[PDB]
Parts: sequence; C-alpha cells; structure tokens
Amino acid sequence: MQFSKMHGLGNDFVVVDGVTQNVFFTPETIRRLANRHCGIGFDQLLIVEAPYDPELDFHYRIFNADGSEVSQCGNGARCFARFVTLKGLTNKKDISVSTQKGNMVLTVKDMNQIRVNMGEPIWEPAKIPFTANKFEKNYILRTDIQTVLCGAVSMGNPHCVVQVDDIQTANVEQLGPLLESHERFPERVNAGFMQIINKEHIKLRVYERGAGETQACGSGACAAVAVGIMQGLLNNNVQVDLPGGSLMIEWNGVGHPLYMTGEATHIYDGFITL
Repeated sequence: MQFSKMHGLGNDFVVVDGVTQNVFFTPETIRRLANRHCGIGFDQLLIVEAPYDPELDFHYRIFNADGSEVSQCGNGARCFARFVTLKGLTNKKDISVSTQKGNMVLTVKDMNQIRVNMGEPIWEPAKIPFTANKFEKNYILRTDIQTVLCGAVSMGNPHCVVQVDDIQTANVEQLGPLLESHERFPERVNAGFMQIINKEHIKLRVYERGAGETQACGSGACAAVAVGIMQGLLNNNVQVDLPGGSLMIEWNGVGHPLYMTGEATHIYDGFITL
C-alpha cells in the first residue's frame, strides 16, 4: 500500500488513496503506524474514499493517532486538496468533498494555497445548540471560577469564543474544560480563546471538546473571526495565528459563506506492506 506524507499547521499527516486501494485500518493498525519509532509516525491519518453521491467529488475521513475516527476542525482539508491534485485524482480547481460532518468546497489557488468554503456561520442559539433566551453578540457565561463574556457560533460544530488580554497567559487549562462541558451547551462546545492585535490580525487557542487543546483547529479559527466580525471588532479578511500555524480567514457578513485559506506541504511518498 502506497501513501504520501504531508504537513500543515504544525500537524503532519499520512494521506492514503482509498479510491484505488481497498485499504482499511483498525485502531491497532493506526496506533502502530502512528508510532514515531516503529511505524511511519504521524499526528493524523486521512483516507481519500470514493463518495457514494454523484453530487460530490470525494469523501475523506481523518483519524487520530489513537485510532479513533475523528471529525472536527476541518483538519487536513488542504492536505486532501493538495494530495488529490498532485496524484492526479482530479483536474478541477473546485472540489466538493464530504466528511463525517456535512461537506465543503475547496478551491486550489494558483498561489498553491487552498481556499475552503465553510459555508455560513449559524447564529441561532437553539441551532448551535446553545441555551439562550435570544441571540446576543455577547452572552454571559458563568463558571465556578468566574463569569465570562463570549460569542456562540456554528460551522457544523458548536463554538464559544472568549477574548483575552494575552494569549499566552489565558487560563485555558482551567476555563477551557469549564466552558467545554457547560450546562448551557447541550452537546458541549469548542472553547476558543482569542487575543485581538489588529482589526485584521488575531492570535488564538482552541480547546476542542472531548479532546482539549491541540496544535490547530480550523473551525475554531473560523468561529473566532466570525464573532469578531459580528461584534464589529474585526474587519473582513483576518489572519489567525494558531499554535500550529497561520490561516487567512475571509467573510463578508451574513448572507455570505465563510472562506478559510491555508496551505499544505507534501514531504514524500512511501510504500508499506500491510
């Protein structure tokens, strides 16, 4: 079985062409391959599978180094785009791929960058879901250690954004878990902590629900910029500085989809029996 190693936003992946290969991994296998000393070594592994829908071009499923089939933050979306074109699985500049959570449209820019369409951010409280009387630009959340102000959005997963004085000293370790599993969030939520530098530049740290703080969470970057733009604190087209890397977020208000631009680098190709 042949594969290709790539990386983006501090995370290195192992992409596999499951469209022409009948591959199938089990938690064990993945955990074994994910081993940096006895395996291929990688943070995540995604498989390019055929979409059983004439509407979509491809379908893919990311995997945690643990072997669990994750599905959040739209990770490896650019790696999938770059891989799919490099190996010549398509020739279209615009690709419609689906994941465990809905789907998205990616476009390969001439700048070799990959622009992703995350659709329009959902604000309806009950549609996030988030228990709130009505929509507010600033919801008051109360935690055991303190009451905070935040914004709630939705790309497909629930998102809670909190502004901080300094990204490095943000009590993410304590507050993150507090917000992640809050009662006002029926299905938990992704707690994002962002620090505003300019009206077009912000630093952020996300605490993925059921996972915790990771290298980078695409979705989190989108949500952060959304509330920022809705709050009128950020301009359209904002750069997001995540621990793993940077991202170019674009959005022109309600009635417009939210675009997320980033890049993926191909390192090498490999072959492994079984």
